[PDB]
Amino acid sequence: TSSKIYDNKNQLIADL
Amino acid sequence: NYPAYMDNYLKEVINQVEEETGYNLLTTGMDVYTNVDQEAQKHLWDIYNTDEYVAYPDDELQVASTIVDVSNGKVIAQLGARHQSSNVSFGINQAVETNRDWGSTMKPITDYAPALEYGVYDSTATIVHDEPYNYPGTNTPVYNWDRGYFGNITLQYALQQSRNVPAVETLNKVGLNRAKTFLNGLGIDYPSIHYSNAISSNTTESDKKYGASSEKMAAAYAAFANGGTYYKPMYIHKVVFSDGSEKEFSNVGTRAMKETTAYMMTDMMKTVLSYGTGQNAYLAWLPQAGKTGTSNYTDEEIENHIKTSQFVAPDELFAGYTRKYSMAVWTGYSNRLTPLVGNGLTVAAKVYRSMMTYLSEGSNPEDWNIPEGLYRNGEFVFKN
Ligand SMILES: *C(=O)[C@@H]([C@@H]1NC(C(=O)[O-])=C(SC2Cn3cnc[n+]3C2)[C@@H]1C)[C@@H](C)O
Ligand SMILES: [Zn+2]
Ligand SMILES: [Zn+2]
Ligand SMILES: [Zn+2]
Ligand SMILES: [Zn+2]
Repeated sequence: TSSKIYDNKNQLIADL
Repeated sequence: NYPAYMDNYLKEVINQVEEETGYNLLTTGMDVYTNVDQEAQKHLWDIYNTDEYVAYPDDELQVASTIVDVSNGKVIAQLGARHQSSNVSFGINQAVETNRDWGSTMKPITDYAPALEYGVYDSTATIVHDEPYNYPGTNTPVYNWDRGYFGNITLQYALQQSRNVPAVETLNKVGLNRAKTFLNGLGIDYPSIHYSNAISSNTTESDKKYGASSEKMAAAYAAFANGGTYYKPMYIHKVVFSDGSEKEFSNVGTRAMKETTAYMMTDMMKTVLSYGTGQNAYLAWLPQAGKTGTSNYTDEEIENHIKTSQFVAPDELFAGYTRKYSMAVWTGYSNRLTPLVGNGLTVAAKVYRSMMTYLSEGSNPEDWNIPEGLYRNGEFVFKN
C-alpha cells in the first residue's frame, strides 16, 4: 500500500 | 512519488528488500531505512548534469558509478545515467548492469593481486615481461595499445603504463582456477573464465552477476582499501513491517586477500595516478589509488562500423579508492558504436576526482601503514 524510504540520517526521502 | 536523483538507488533498494525478505515493497506497506548519503548523492547528480564540476563534450555521453563505504560495504551513492528526458519509473540502472567491458581495471583484481596472493611474485619490483607474446594455446598475439613492447620492466611499472602482455602472462602463471576463486571472493564471477579475461570483463552471459558493473568493482576495490576484506554491497539498513516487526541488516565481511597483498597492490596503484595514466584523478593532498581502463572494439566492429584514424574507445573506466571510500566510474554512449574521442576519455577520471574531492576535504586524509612482513626499498616494496 504505502511504504516509506529514509536516507542514512533517517530522514524521509521517498513514499512508495 | 519521489525525487529526480534517487531513481537509480530506490530501484536497487526494492530489489534488495524482496531478495532478503521476499516482499515487493510496492505491494506491501513497510518503512525501509537505506544507506544513501543524500548530500553526497545530490552532489553526484550535480557532477553529471551541470557545467560546474566536469566539462563534457556533449549531452549524450553517459557516466555510471557507485560509491562504497570501505569499512562496511554500504553503497552511499549510485547513478547510472545522466540527462533523462524520458522519465519512466525505475529505468535500466546501468550502474549495476554488466553489459559493458571494464578492460584494464580487471587487471588488478584478476592478475596481479592473485599473483602476489598465491606468491607467484615476491615484490612490487619483480621483473615481469612485456615482449611479443601469444594467448596460451593459440597463435593469436596479445597486442599493446601502442603496438610496442616495453621489454623487461618491474611489476609496478607494468601496472602503471598498463601493458597487456605482462598482464595476460601473469594470469597464466596464477592459473585459471585460482583466479576464478579470487574474483569470487571479491564478488565477481564468469560462467567460464578465459585468458581474454586478464584484460577484459567481457563475459558470455550477463543474465545476472556475470562480468563487471560499477557496483561489483567498487565492492572489490574496497577490499584493497581496508586491508583485504570484501563486503557485499548494501543499500538497506533496517526494515519495519506494518505488523511492527523489525529486521536489521548487519553487513559481515570475508577475507578476500592477505593484508600484505592489499597493501602492495595499493602501493603500485598509487603510481598509476601520479606517474602514469589516471593523472586526471591525481590529488596531491589525498592518499588514494586506482586503475584506468580503455576497452576496444572487435575486429568486425573496427572494419565495418568504426571509421577513424584516431584513438577511440567504446568505454572509458576508472576505479579508485581512498582510506575511507571506494568509487568505480564507467563512461560511454548508450549505443556502443558511438566512439569516445580525445577529451571524452578524461571524463571517467575527472568524475572520480570531483566526487572524491567532496567526500575527503575536511577529515584528515590518512595514508596506508606498511604492515608486518613487508619492508621499504628504493621505489618498491618487498616481502620476507
Ligand atoms: C585497458 O583498459 C587497456 C589499456 N589500458 C589503458 C588505460 O589504462 O587507460 C589504455 S589507454 C593508455 C594509453 N596511454 C599511454 N599512456 C597512458 N595511457 C593510457 C590501454 C588501451 C587494455 C585492454 O588494452
Ligand atoms: Zn556539489
Ligand atoms: Zn554546486
Ligand atoms: Zn614471460
Ligand atoms: Zn577458454
